Amino acid sequence: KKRVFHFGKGKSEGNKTMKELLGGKGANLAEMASIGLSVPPGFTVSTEACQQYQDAGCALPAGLWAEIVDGLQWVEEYMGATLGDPQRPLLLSVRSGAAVSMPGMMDTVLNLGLNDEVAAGLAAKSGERFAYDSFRRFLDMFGNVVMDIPRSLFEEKLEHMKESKGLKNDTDLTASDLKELVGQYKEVYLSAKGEPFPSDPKKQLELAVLAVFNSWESPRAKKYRSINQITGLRGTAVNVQCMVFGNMGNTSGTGVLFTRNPNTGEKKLYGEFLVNAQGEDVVAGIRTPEDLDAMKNLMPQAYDELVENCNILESHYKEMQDIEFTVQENRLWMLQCRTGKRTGKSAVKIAVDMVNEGLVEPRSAIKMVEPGHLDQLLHPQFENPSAYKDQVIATGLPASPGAAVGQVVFTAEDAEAWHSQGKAAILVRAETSPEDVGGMHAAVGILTERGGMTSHAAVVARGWGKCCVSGCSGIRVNDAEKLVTIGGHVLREGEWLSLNGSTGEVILGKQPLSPPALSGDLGTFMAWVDDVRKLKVLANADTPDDALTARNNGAQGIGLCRTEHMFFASDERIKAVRQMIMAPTLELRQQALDRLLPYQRSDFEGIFRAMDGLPVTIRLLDPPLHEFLPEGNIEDIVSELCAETGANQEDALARIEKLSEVNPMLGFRGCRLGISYPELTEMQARAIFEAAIAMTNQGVQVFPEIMVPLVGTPQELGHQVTLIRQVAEKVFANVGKTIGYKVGTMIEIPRAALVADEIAEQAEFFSFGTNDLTQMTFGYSRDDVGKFIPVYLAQGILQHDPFEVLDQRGVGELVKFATERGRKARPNLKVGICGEHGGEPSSVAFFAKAGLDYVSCSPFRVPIARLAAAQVLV
Amino acid sequence: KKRVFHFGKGKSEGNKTMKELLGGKGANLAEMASIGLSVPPGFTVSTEACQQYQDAGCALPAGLWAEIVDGLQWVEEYMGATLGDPQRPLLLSVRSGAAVSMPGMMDTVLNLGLNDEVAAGLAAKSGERFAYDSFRRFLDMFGNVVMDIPRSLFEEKLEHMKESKGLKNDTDLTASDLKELVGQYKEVYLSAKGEPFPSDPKKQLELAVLAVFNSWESPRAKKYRSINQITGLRGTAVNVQCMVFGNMGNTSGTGVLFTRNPNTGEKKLYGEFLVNAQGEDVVAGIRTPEDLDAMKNLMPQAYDELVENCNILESHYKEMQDIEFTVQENRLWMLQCRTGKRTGKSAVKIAVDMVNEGLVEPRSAIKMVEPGHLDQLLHPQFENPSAYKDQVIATGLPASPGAAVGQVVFTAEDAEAWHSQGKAAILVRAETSPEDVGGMHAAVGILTERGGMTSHAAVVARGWGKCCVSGCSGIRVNDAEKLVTIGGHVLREGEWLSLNGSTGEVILGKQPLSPPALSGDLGTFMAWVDDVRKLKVLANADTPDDALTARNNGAQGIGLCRTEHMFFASDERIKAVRQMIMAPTLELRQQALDRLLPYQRSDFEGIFRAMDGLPVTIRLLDPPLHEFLPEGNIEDIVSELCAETGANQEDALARIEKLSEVNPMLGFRGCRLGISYPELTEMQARAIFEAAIAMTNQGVQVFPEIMVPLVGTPQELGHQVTLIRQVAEKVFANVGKTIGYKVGTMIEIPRAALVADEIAEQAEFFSFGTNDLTQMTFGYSRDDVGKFIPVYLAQGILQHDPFEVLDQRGVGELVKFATERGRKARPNLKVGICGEHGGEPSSVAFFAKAGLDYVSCSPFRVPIARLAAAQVLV
Ligand SMILES: [Mg+2]
Ligand SMILES: [Mg+2]
Repeated sequence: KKRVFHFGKGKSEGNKTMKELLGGKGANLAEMASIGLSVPPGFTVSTEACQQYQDAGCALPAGLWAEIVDGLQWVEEYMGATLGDPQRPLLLSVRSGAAVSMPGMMDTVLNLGLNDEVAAGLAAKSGERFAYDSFRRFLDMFGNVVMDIPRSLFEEKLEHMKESKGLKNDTDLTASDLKELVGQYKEVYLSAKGEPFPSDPKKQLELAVLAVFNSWESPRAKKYRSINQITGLRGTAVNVQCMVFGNMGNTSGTGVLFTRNPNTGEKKLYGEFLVNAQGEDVVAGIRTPEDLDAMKNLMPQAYDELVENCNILESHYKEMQDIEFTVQENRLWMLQCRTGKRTGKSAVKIAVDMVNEGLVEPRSAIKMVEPGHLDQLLHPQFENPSAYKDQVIATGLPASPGAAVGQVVFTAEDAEAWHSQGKAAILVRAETSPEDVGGMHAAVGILTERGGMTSHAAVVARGWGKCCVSGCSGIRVNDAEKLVTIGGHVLREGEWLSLNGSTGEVILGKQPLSPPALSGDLGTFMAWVDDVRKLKVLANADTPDDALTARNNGAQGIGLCRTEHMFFASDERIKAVRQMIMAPTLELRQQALDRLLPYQRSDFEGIFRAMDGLPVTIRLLDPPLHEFLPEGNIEDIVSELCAETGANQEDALARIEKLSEVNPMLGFRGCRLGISYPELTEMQARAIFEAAIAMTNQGVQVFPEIMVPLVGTPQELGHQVTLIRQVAEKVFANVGKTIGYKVGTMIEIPRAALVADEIAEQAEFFSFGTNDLTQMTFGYSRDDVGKFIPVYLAQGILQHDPFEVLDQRGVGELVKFATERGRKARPNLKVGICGEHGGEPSSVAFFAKAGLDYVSCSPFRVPIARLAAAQVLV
Repeated sequence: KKRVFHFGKGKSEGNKTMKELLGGKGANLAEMASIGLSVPPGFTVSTEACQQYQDAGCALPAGLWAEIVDGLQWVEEYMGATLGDPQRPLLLSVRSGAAVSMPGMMDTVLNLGLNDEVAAGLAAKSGERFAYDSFRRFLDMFGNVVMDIPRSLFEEKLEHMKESKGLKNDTDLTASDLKELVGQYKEVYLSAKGEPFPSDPKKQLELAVLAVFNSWESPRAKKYRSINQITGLRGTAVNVQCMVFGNMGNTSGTGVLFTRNPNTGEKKLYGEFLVNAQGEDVVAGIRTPEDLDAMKNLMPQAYDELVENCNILESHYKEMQDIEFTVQENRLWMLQCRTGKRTGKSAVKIAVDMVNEGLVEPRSAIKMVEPGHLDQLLHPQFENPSAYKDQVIATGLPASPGAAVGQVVFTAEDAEAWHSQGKAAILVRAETSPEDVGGMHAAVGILTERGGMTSHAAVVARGWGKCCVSGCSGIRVNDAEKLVTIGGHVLREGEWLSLNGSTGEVILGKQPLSPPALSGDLGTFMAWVDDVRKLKVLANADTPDDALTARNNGAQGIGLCRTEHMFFASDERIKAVRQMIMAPTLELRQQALDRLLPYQRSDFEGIFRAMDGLPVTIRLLDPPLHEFLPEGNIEDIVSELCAETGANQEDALARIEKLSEVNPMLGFRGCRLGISYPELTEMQARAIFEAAIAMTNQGVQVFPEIMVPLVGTPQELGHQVTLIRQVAEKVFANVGKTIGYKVGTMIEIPRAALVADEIAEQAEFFSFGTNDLTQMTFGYSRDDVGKFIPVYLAQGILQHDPFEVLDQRGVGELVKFATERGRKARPNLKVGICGEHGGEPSSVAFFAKAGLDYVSCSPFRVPIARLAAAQVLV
């Protein structure tokens, strides 16, 4: 067969590889039939037949029809039913389908082959009500999709019926009413077309075939191929398959199931069956489905076939399946099959079980768990979330995934108090500012009134993998009365509240939180992931606790420890930085600097203790100094600064003005500051090495790395590196001990990428700051472009927000260029990236292909990065 | 001669091309002697002799000394004087000199060959006072430079003399005192060295030679060659030349002159002569020089030789010369010669005259006028600035070159009032802000108290080529009493004041301003410049007047007309922009937009009228909208906004907050704004084409070009270009006429350079915004990096400020890449640059070599750009 290919259980003319000719659906049907699946018989008319059709002036090419007839006879012989025969009726389904997804194609046409006589022959076992209802629908469907008759013309007839009979829910019409409606519908053909409904089944088929071919040249189909650049294709195929029913007595039925539990992964058929009826019934309230056992009970012969079909599906497709099947008088029929959707929990278990069952190897199992699946297992989740549907009192934005349960509080201070007592608090505030960070961190969940997916609470919460429901308009926080009205409900300080950051749901009361996992499957799965990936995955952390959390998540070290964050850790430390900034003499400045030394030395010791055995990369002071000044009205900033440092009103104002900048992103900061005030870098370097030594003397293994930020020339880097090495030697001489360490730089200035070869002579490693690199490369001030990014995305100007998904064409090109030039100068140059791009799958895949050595992201994104670093190689 | 080369008038063993062996000075001596110049006889010991010396363990290589003796005998025979002979004495000068400039080399040693007897033989015609004084100095010089004897040891003897005699100005010592001092100095040799001063002339020479060779390996010489990467050189040469005197009677003398007037260029010897004496005398107050005629009078034979020497110098070196000469008993001797420094006025005249005299061709004349020379002729200048030395009452920073004379005023408003009456005003203010721009522009000169070379007044003033003296600390402006105290002096409103922006001088009264030129030489010179250059030079102008000024300066069009500047032109226009911004409904917004239309349409008509015949490139709204908001306390900004627009306090504050940004350089501006509010670009495009048509109907030739700013993708550009073309066609259809025009883009985002090929499919021209490109490439916020650039420059981290001198290695690489990729996509793509780099010589040279089509700079920088665009090809 060259233009028409039939198929059936264990028989098919085409095979799974003919996506071009048979089309995706046609090729898959051949595949399904070829492996022994109980698929109803049918045939496919090649895409080549469509092309010949279009060229011949949209006319049916010579010989084709002869083949189509050849194919149906085979189907008729296979089924033991003939087209247009009331005693042994054969109804057909006609579907389109090209090689790739394609809109504007003819919609599916069911029950083709009906007429007055066949309709009565169908009412025989399936009943009059259904037979004539199907006939009414078919006349409409076939009439509109094949004969191009407006739907309104038919509904125009049906409405009058119930408008006179007295109903609106068609499920109320009778067999005779439908018979009468069949008569009215046929008049529509005569009125609109000028000729009667084609009662000859073969005429229907022919018109259906031509309609599908014609569908290829539909407006939407053409637009898509020109508004989504495509070519070659050559046309669409037509899939004709025999119809089957489950309403032909108590020996028939329809059902749906997953070859495995989509929620837990348990290896057991999960679904439901409906005896003597079809899917429609349920939707109306006409019928209520049972569980699969009813099928094993009433139809053991068909059930056994269902099990063999399921094992064959998993055995051949190597994947859990979601299927739709029908049992027609003890005979099982496999209709639609597709990879089953599932929870992360289910995804990991199924992947591991299939490896243990010897169905697939690790390399393939890795592709069975999507980043989205793995992320569900990284945050807390509710046991039975369905049981709280009535307790839900509001829905806000799902700013940050995960379930949280705790007592409501209204200040960062109170969330901190709760945390200090080892208790769970839900911080509820109008919106958050950098002043609530401590409390936001202390709470188990955050709920705000204003702000969207990019508000302060959402962003910060996502960075910690902490549950957060944002922009929940239906809430009013009464700071003064210690209460919050949520959806008219009043919650007072101390009462329990639940939050689902994945849905944005605000649940009243304390819902159960799913107990921790004991399976061991995630551990097994992740071991295969770690075996396959070449990229190392590090974490960005600034405190001992985050370092520990990163390690428990599998981080191989810390790629970015931000020293400025360490000073923002407490009011006392911030005040200390301010004292240094306001110091009126060099003696008090050094005195203030010395205080910064213990803080730093102390924090690194704890960080080094937590990362015992792993490299820890510390970045020097990054922000401009004004970021350490209090915020608010100039009057209050001055008042506060004088009270905290001793400066008088005059010098306080002068200094604030001197530290003010027009574009703080690109001013007096980073190495520019460490170069102009070398004592700053000497202080931090001193703290790093003394902490490193002190821990090494306690048996801790320390691999310190110092990163110089915002370098644009090799001279800036060489200056800081020289300073760092001089301090290293002094400290090692004073302590009488020496340890290894590396000095490197953050590559975030476009110029640094351009002169990367020279910068590599001074740097032992490259740490890409793609966030800032993107800012400078796009000339985008992330804090301010939010005002037009949405417009750019909606108008097709941007495909993705460059700050979330690495811009491979632009920013990525500078990343590749810098990596190549740096490595030519220093062959063993370690190159990596630190930032959210280091935790975003498509970006991680790019970094892997670009040849980087590692990525570094937030502690809870680490497992996601690991997963993505493996999948790109598989 | 292989290691020693003699030379004299018309005789030389070496030639001008042996810079390697003879060294720069040695080769030039050979050249001078080779063309017939009356240079005293001498010889040069090759740099190869020095290398042999160093290798032989700093020992004199075999045969060398024999040659040195051979050379002096020749010199002795040439002069008819012998070394170490009191009756016919021969004194020598010993100088070092490698192939290239080299510090740490032996300092010049004069009068070598002296001793007791020769000293007396010298007192014969030159006198006792001089002979013994020279002997005292030589003992010290030779002793310190050749014998390494501390100077302190000698001054230690001289001081005691006057300390006992009773003087401090050596010019007071007598012949006998010096004779006695000669005795004391010789004791120093015995005390410090352990042996007496070498009285044998040949011993002196030998030691002198070795000292010079040794000088090559001096600390400073080595540092320079290692702290200024150099190699190959191979050593230094030694130049020995016969000494000559002009104090041997009234038949001798010394003089200096320029072969042409260094101030005006007049082709006449300009200098002075001193009869029977040497240069020293003048410095002490011992003698006062006459004019050159005294020489022609008293020594016609020598004068005639001087004229032939001068003609030979200009004829061979093709350049005006500054020389030092000595007449020893009727015999003329040419000592030092070098290209003469001169004013711009002189530079242009000399260059043109040498072409007319047939001495040089245009291509060479072009190199005779430096940018610095040409700039002097582009601004107003004082006639006789020396005559005002007593009227100078203060000196501030020379923020902007040019002379200005006008009446003192203290407000921008008053300078504007003065300008409106066609009168000259000098605006005197503490410092300036963007609010004084109108008055600053109206004044003929600006004087501020605070601020340096980068203050607001300095920057703006330089942009207009307007005279400005900045940071003049010695002034206090009494706004309330309409007066200013300058250096204790009181100047009241209306009194005359003069300013020299080139020196920073504040002159009391009204000094004469040099009358305009009538020569025609600058016109001639510039015609050769324009013939040679390939790059076109355009001007950046936003008003009809600046467009006219640009044209009078030779601009070939306007490469950048900034539309936002047009709105900042008056309070009324600014208020109109604010009304658009605060409009509460779309109807009032369009109403406000329409008002912006006449303003725009009106200004372009005037600009098009002024550039009749030349292309005019207009850039769409560039700044973020908040730049159009009033400045000050938030309370006043709101009050003012409500009063001017009708908004209430609530909506005013909300909108200000919404327009606020963290980094205004990279926010919601440029095409981002024109894309999100298309009506803005439709309004400006409409104004452009209607103005273009309206002028075309009046006989004006208009070549409008529209530039889209801040593009980072081809999609942003395509969106704006589509809008611009739709408006073009509507306007042409409404008016019933069509004209040509181009649409292009400003390339200033690094990413734009990376995807330049795609952007060229939409753009017909590329306009590089290197200022912003530099900002984003370096990650430098020009407004804020001033705080550490000075440190970077002093520590060698940066060679130049990237905003003043194009960073060829980094920014330039993106410029080359964008140009090449853009042109591959659109072969005839016009590529240029707009900004101060377009007026900076080294930057313009780079742009020319990079293949750009044009540069565009400020109106008064246009001639400088033209000049630089020619010199890089010559
Ligand atoms: Mg950064
Ligand atoms: Mg710009």
